[PDB]
Amino acid sequence: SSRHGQKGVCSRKWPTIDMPFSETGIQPDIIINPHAFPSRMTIGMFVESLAGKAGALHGIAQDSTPWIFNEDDTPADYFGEQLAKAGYNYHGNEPMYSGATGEELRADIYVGVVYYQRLRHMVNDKFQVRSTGPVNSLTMQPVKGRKRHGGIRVGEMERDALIGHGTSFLLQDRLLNSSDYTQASVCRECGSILTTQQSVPRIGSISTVCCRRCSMRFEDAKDSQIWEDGQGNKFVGGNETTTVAIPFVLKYLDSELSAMGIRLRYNVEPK
Amino acid sequence: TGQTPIVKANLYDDYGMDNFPNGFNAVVAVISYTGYDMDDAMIINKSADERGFGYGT
Amino acid sequence: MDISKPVGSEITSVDFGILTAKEIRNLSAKQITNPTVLDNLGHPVSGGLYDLALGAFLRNLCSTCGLDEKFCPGHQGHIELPVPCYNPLFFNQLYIYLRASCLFCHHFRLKSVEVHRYACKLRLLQYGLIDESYKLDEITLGSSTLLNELKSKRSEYVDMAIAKALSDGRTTERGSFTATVNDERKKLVHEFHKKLLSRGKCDNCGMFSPKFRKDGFTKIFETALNEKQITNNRVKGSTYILSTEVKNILDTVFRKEQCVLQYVFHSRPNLSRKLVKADSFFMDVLVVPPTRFRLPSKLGEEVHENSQNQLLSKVLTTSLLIRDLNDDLSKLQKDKVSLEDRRVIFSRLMNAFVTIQNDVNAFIDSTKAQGRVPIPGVKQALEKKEGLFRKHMMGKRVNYAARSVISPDPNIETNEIGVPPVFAVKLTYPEPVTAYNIAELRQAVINGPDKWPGATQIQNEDGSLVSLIGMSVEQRKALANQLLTPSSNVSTHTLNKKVYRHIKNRDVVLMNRQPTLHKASMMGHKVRVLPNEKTLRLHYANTGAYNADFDGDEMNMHFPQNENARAEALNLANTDSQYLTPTSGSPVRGLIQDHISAGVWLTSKDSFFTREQYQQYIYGCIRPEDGHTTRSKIVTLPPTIFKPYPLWTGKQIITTVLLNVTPPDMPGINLISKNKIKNEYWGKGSLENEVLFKDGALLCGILDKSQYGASKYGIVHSLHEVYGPEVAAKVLSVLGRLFTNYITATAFTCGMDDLRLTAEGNKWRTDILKTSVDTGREAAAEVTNLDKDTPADDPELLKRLQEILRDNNKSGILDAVTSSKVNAITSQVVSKCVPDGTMKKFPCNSMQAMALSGAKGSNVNVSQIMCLLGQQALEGRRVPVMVSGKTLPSFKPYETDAMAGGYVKGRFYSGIKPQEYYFHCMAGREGLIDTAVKTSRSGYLQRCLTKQLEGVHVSYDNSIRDADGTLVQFMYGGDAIDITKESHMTQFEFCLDNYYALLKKYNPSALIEHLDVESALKYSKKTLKYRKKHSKEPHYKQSVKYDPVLAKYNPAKYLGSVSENFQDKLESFLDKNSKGVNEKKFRALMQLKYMRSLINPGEAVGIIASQSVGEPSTQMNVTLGIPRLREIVMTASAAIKTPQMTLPIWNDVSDEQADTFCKSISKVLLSEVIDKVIVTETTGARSYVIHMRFFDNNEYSEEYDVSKEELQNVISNQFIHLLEAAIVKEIKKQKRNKVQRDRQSAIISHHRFITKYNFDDESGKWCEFKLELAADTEKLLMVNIVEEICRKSIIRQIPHIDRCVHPEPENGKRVLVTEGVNFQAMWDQEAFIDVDGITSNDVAAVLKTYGVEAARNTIVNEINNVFSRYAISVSFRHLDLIADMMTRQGTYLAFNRQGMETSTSSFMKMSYETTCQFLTKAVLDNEREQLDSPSARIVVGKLNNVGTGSFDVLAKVPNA
Amino acid sequence: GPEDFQQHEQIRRKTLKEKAIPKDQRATTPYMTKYERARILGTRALQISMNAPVFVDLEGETDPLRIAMKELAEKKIPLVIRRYLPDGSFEDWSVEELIVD
Amino acid sequence: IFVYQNNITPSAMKLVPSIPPATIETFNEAALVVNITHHELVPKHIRLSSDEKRELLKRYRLKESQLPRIQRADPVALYLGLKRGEVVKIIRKSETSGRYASYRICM
DNA sequence: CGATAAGCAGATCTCTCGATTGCGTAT
RNA sequence: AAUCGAGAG
Ligand SMILES: [Mg+2]
Ligand SMILES: [Zn+2]
Ligand SMILES: [Zn+2]
Ligand SMILES: [Zn+2]
Repeated sequence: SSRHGQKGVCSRKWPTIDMPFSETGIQPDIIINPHAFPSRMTIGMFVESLAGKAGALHGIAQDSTPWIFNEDDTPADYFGEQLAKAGYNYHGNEPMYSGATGEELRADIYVGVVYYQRLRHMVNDKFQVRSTGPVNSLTMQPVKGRKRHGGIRVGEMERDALIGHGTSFLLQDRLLNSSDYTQASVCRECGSILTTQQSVPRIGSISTVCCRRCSMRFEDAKDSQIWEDGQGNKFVGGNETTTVAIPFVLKYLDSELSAMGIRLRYNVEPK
Repeated sequence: TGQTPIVKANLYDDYGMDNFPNGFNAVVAVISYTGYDMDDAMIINKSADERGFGYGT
Repeated sequence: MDISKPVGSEITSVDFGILTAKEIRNLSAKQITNPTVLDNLGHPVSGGLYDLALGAFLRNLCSTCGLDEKFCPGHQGHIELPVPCYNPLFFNQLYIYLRASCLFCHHFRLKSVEVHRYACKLRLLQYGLIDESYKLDEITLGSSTLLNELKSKRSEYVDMAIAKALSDGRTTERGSFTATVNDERKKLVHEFHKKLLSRGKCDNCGMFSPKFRKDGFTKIFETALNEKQITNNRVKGSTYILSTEVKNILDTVFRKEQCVLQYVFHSRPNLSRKLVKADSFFMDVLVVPPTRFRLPSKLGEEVHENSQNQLLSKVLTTSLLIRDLNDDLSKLQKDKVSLEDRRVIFSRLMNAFVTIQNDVNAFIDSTKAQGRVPIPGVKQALEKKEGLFRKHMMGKRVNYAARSVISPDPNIETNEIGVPPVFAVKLTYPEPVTAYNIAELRQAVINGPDKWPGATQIQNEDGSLVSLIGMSVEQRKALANQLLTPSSNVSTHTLNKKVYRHIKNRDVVLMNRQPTLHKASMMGHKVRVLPNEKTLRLHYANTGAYNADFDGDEMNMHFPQNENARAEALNLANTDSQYLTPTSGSPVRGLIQDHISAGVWLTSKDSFFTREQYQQYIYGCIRPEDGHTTRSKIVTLPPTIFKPYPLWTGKQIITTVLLNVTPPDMPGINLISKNKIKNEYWGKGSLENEVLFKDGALLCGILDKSQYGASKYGIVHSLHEVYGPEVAAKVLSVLGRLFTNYITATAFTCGMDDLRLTAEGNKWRTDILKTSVDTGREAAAEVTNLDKDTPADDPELLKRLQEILRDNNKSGILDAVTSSKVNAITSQVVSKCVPDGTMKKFPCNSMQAMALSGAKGSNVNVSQIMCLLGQQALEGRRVPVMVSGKTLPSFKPYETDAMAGGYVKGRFYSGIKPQEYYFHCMAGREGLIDTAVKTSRSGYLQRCLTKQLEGVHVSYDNSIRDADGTLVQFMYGGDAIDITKESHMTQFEFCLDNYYALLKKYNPSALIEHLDVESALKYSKKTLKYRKKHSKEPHYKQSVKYDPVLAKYNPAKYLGSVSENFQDKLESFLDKNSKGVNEKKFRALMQLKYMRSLINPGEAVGIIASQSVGEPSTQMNVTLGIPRLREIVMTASAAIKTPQMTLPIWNDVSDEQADTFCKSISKVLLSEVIDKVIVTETTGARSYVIHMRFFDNNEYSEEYDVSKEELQNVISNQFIHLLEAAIVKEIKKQKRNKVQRDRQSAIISHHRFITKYNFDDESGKWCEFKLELAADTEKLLMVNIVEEICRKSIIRQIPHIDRCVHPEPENGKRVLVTEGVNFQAMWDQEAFIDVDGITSNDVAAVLKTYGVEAARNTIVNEINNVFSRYAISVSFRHLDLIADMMTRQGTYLAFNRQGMETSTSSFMKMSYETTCQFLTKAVLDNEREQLDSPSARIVVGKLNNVGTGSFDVLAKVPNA
Repeated sequence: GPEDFQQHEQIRRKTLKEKAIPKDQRATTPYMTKYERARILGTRALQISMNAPVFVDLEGETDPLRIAMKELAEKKIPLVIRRYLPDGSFEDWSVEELIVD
Repeated sequence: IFVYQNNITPSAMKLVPSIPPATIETFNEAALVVNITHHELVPKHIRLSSDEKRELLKRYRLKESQLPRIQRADPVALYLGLKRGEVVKIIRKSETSGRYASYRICM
């Protein structure tokens, strides 16, 4: 940035041969577009380029404290006279040549010296890319923060933007397929997310998925539909369980509702 | 490597700001030439960059 | 999501219900008893909260399932509350039901027959029987035996109705639930509960039951019966209640009234047949979530315990305390002990009961606790923005996304993104290996995770994830060679390996810059991988859509992972499809500043190019090897000038650029338009303001911002229309490359020479500014009504200026008048000095050039830099003034100088003085504050609108409706045409000129075999003929013999099915001009264009409308702007801040009669006619003499239409009565000519303590009346009350109307606007007011008097004229859709929680706000939402219904 | 036991057959909507990526989405769009029966 | 159709709906002196017969409840004498597409 | 019953950093 | 994890 609020990021390191060069032989180290001025109206930067050129030519320092000039003694006139008395022109323009074609440019180019500050907002503190990494515990969504390798957030407005485009698979890929996609198990009989478990197998058998809610105890019920826990409590009951594709915050919401004493029944399509 | 401004207020010395340089005097061309600085961007000379222009740690 | 792991099942819908205590114990894994989680040595304690039965915990295998922490889902558990507790969610409804029954008969205090009536009505409302509920009220007209007959008849009628509705198909066994039946059910239940609350004695036993009081929660006290209550009780024949006893009371009541409670607690037919029970309202067995959901955090060494565990352990401590203390009561019952220590243990038991109830209350909700940081409860965990819905369902953190700063790149394609090499090695894509992929997937695997293009992982057939990160070249080569090996396992013979290849150049990416105000701020880009930096490179044309600049902005970059998301981003969300925004159909892309200022130079007449320069420019901007040409070989033009030597032109450069991008075997564009630079800027006789294209050759005018940019009907827009969006994207890219290579060859610059004036220019400027010396003094002399040319130091002028300073409104008048004068001076200076006073002139003057050209800036900026900054305006006034009348320490008090008021004569070229600098800083600070306030206030409107509109879309019936089927509109805007395709429908000259290209693109020949061409056209001709015969009649008198064609024929299937506006305009065009394109083929092409310009089924029109009403609201006596939008759509306030009625005047009423009517209608208070009032208190018992001095009759009888008689009547009737009422209330607060004679006698007799009365009946000048008080009375001011009474007493006022002002007529018609709304008051004034055209501002009032549709019209008009003052063009389709959503139930529903209650999907409202309340109401009614709104599917994880979810996809397998 | 399933299957098939709109009277747009085109391309690309048979000449191409676009150009996509009316009734248009744009 | 000059007592208001199938409607001499259907904002409402009402419902595959609703107490509904359950056709003059037919249901 | 004067409730983009997080007490 | 403070668009 200059000392006139003309902030901007560095867009390219232009090679010096491709930089435009002047009749003096010098190539500017900063290029600022002329379109930054008409709306911002920072004429102080223009007069500072003028005065800086004049000062670097005459080996002097010019003061810029406000209200030393007026409308009868214009800084343009002052620094222009100083520039004319050194061999450069009144208006601070210089004949420059294109560094790519070598032809002289269509008009004289406004050059000068202005004081430039380098701000602390580097790009090395701003870029972040995540493919996969650490996740939150109770949601299984990516963690927050650049310093922890955590994903960026697709909020409510981005969700509305995805709906507005009609891009349904885009919204699915953002909010489900790449955030907290889990292939959970749902009891087809009772429609509860988290009342099921893997059974502890016997020797040479295979573990199965079984519902706790939809199973009665083997003791209370006076070889295929009998399953065991780690504690050994035998069960004979609900094996009508399937697999769905849900988020994980859905399961956490189910637990937070169960804590409230509210049940959610999820009806699966094929029964 | 900071520098003192060529164009400075009289109060730049009164507060001794030269003890704490804040920037560098740069040769600035107000020119639409590159195509890579239109909205608010700006272009820095590659050779000046390699000569220590605007370096910091 | 892995595409190689399909899921067979799918959650169709969800149903809310109560978790009963029996099933909780049935499914549980362990009961939690000891309030300790961990013993010494850091291990879980059996029976504690971290029990191994609740799930694995820190390397301990779960004891329920036997799996480690990664593979253990968690397991539920419970704790046993010794005493039932009130469920804090259901406390209000349980309390309502408790205080509605009778404790003796265990029924409600309401009549049993009325309870049966409500049960029948709700059973009807459970089905599609919305009107039978009102046809059941007639059964009354047609004691116990009579009541039994009545109830039998009602049951018979209900059963008959439901059977008929089921048998004829109007309802199924699962009921018909919609928004209107939900509204009716809610109203019926609300009135049912109110009727239960409005009882004092039971109708079936007459025995009074004790009242109840509510201190909050966790407690309930019953007031004991009064003496009079027990008096009636015996003839008929503070206390703290217990949780078990209230459970028993409500259990008895529910057991008795199950019949009505089944239809109160079920909004659908209760096919389960399970009983409704009171214990559901009671928590007796809390459920503990699994250890997985209650794990403890470990932030280095700080390892706190879970807050939920803390609350559960507090509950457990109280439970063990009350259990142990319960054993003590066993000792004082078997053993005969004196009731003292029994009293002590009983008080401690009551304390334990209340403490455990408060513990459960705090575990569920923080606010329902007691005590005066707090640990949030479950309700607090989901309630708000930082809750769980809005932070983890509606929004989520995502994988395969990236974020970085953006930098510009004009050498990147306009539909592309510049991806740094650092992202390109971290982002991957799963690629199943085929026989056509192995060529490059093998190379990616060999390249590995570092050399782009490479691969980071290999996913085997059996799901193994082999990572290539730590491997060597030979290992990667072996893995790449065994890539496509045939599968040996049978279970995976259908699968192939997946390579997580790096993101290449053929991939597509999703880009987004926050805040996302509209869908154009999230587009698809084709990734182009660059070698150097770590920022994302963006073309300049995307900056308009993203609102992005390269000064520090960063934006997100999402990488879709499956082919469906790829295809959506490439075809639906791609950036070349977003050329026009749906807000108004205007273009949003185009080159911005340097390219515009370069085109002005390159396309002027002064630009000539040799053969070398011409060919170099063309090749540089085209480069045919990258697919830019349509001829595989560059085609040039002959030079404009042949001798002396061959010279081309820049317009020829444009012509050959078009010739090379525009496809061959298609004509060139024929566009006639303008640009921003007037002909007078180029000299005499110029015609460069008139852009002209003919066969694709630029022959006149200069290309500008009006041509390429965000401008309508320019060259790029016309190319878009004629060649599709892809060709316009190519043209944007090619033009960007052309004007960039041109800008390096012939640079562009600005400097101090561009900012200067001539000597004559400065002379004119100073001469006109000298005229501004006396403007302030004249403005002050005329506002103060003083004689003009009075000196600035006149004592009277200074006094009047001081009065004006004290009085805000007078100060505003002075400020506005002087602002107008100084603005006139500024305008004179600017017109005299620009451009005629500038030494360097356009096009050499670059400042003026880019201000005129639209590259950057404006005439105001150029004027302030070169001529004058002008008056500085704070809000809408001049600079603030001190209390001494000084506006700054420099200026003397009450100085009539324009510079003192903020009028700065300085410019930014010569610099501004100190005081001017101060005023300019004031204005700049005000602007910087206002921008922050505006951006803060914009977004809530859009959020609230989009929450409700997010589901409405276009269905294949071409009607738009919500996802629950509720039809909102039968046509989209009444015409079904897309706003993004509407731009050139009416551009008939353009379409006629480009007929052949349009025909080539539309191709009617291949679109005829699936069309019907005759019926729609015949019906359109018939309807047009009938309308021509009948379109000179009032809208009500006309008949509907022939409906509009769109109502009958599908416009997307019957050619000719078009709107009446479009058809009328097309026929008027074909009539007024005749032109070898046949007049028949042109109509055929326009009809086919209308057919192809229709909005597709599945379009998220609700989202689009909400976005296009909210996003433009960032650029923002009667309320205006965003506050008005809040009044209209957010609040739907019946109490509008500034109600108004527009009253048309009959053409035969003159201005004097108009003013007479205005004064007759406008109200006059008594205070507006009285000069002063004199109160002469005397203690000679204490008396007052109130003398009311009026304005002269010749003053007030003229100004207010008030007479002596009317005034005297008002004072005799209303004023003295109000005065005496105020006096007696004040005393109560303190106790803590015979005609004149007869009038005085009557006033004394009627009034309380008046003793004299005389009114000036001969001059209307005064009114003196005595008033005598007592001797106990304390002193009263008797002037403040008199002033208050005199203000609050009216003279002649029509209700709800304050003033009626006759403004200046505008657009011909003469109007008459009042400061209030009273429709029936002016319904009488037929003479002066055309009552048929009385249009108002209050939407609620017109809904009351005129109906729903007039309310809808005024909604559209009021929501539109807010955008009219801000000059923001919003199509009427958005406003119409919003109006029809707001009036869908026949009332004025707002977009908020109260205006959305009657909706079928509960997840939508729960995500919106008050999640607790909407969940309680969802579970009490056993609502079963079918997962239709977009919010519900996002909650559950189903593909949405809008857009690409509007249909399904089936595969045509060959063999059965 | 099983007969309960037989009844449920009969009811499901009957409701499906009642919801289907016969070909002779489908009143939806002859043109393929942009959403349908995008999803046909995406689904066909997925199927090709998962080693389905392909009905076009691969010009040495590797992008599944490009192969699907080629199939759509030559009208060789064996898919069917099932357009859903608001009441749950549906029509069935084959890909080759629709006109793009 | 019954009207009343100033007010109608509550005592006489409980018999108007008390004798079905005959319908009794109430009005005031005031608040009627202007025909609201003549107001330019109020569109043309035409009561739809059940024969074409079933045709509309079968064309759009609708329930009665899924239509836009007009209140039974809406002034135009009182004017038309709209019983509950019968739909009204509204010819709306649109700024964009001229005349298009909308439908509401009384309910 | 009812019409205000009054009381109570829930609302009012994304991203990066650093610094601190609890006092008295009874044994 | 909160709270406070500093920032960026
Ligand atoms: Mg920005
Ligand atoms: Zn189950
Ligand atoms: Zn487990
Ligand atoms: Zn009773």
